[PDB]
This record gives sequence, structure tokens and C-alpha cells, in this order.
Amino acid sequence: DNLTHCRLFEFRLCLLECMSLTLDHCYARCTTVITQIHGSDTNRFDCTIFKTCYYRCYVLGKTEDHCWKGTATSVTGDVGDLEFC
Amino acid sequence: DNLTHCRLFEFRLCLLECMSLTLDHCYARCTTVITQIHGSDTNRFDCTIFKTCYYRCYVLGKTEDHCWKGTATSVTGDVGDLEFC
Ligand code: NA
Ligand code: NA
Ligand SMILES: [Zn+2]
Ligand SMILES: [Zn+2]
Repeated sequence: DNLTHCRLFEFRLCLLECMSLTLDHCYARCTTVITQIHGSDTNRFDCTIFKTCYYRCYVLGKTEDHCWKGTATSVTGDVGDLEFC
Repeated sequence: DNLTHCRLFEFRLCLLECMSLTLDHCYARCTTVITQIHGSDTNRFDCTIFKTCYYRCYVLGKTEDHCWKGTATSVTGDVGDLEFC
């Protein structure tokens, strides 16, 4: 897949666990840990686009589950995906 | 300032230098280096919003200088800033 380098399921599971523990700065801290484990490829801009689409949806609303499933099906990390995700 | 933790001028100067050297994956590699130097606070979502606004503008067009000046004046890192930046 074109986004395999982004480790996005790993990011998802990190954010869910971090929020379950009620920790501060989960987006930042998960991003950082995944960088430490899997390197700079997880911070490319296409990864950023997917994450922003997913996290805006998960911030501005609820059901993390539809936020993930919808982003995963319709977002390829193109900058244009922000217009609809 | 509310975005001082994001080290965004540092990011800007990194991206400009990296692109001047014609290197691969400058967005990713600058993000990663700034994380290594200044920690997880540089990866908060408000930082992500500012960077995405700036970099989309700098990708979809040119004059990096107006992309920076406009984002810096009108983007506070609110998720809603994506609608207009
Ligand atoms: Na990112
Ligand atoms: Na980021
Ligand atoms: Zn892993
Ligand atoms: Zn520094």
C-alpha cells in the first residue's frame, strides 16, 4: 500500500491507548514515539494529511471507529484530501 | 505566543535549507530532527495545523515567503484554520 510507511494503525492504537490512560498531549506523544521506533518516514506529508483528516474527525466529533474506517478508505494522503475528509 | 512550543521558524529554516540542498523527504526529515532536538511538544496538533497550512501553500504554489507570512499572521493552529488557510 502507498501509506504503509506511515505506520498508521500503530498510530491509531497508540492514540487510543494514550487517551484511555487520560494522558496529556497524546497526538504529540504518539507521533514522537512512532518516530523513535520507525524513523522519519512516519513524518512525511502524506502521513500528515491522513493523520490530520482522521484526528480532525475524531476531535470535532466522536465514534473514533467511523473516523478511522472512513479515512482509511477515502484518504490516500493527497493534499487535496483535506477538502473533503 | 501560543505556538512558541512548535519551533516553527526553526522548521521553516530547516525546510528551506533542506530543499536548497535538493534532498529527499525534507518535510519528514526536518520534522524528525526538530523532534530529536526539542521534543514532543513540536508535534502537537496545533503545530500540525500550522505546518499543514504553510506547507500546502508552499506545495500547491510558490513564493514560500508569502506562504510563511500569511500563515504566521492568520493561523493560530485551530483545526478550523484548515478551512481558509
Ligand atoms: Na506528522
Ligand atoms: Na506534525
Ligand atoms: Zn512498530
Ligand atoms: Zn533549536
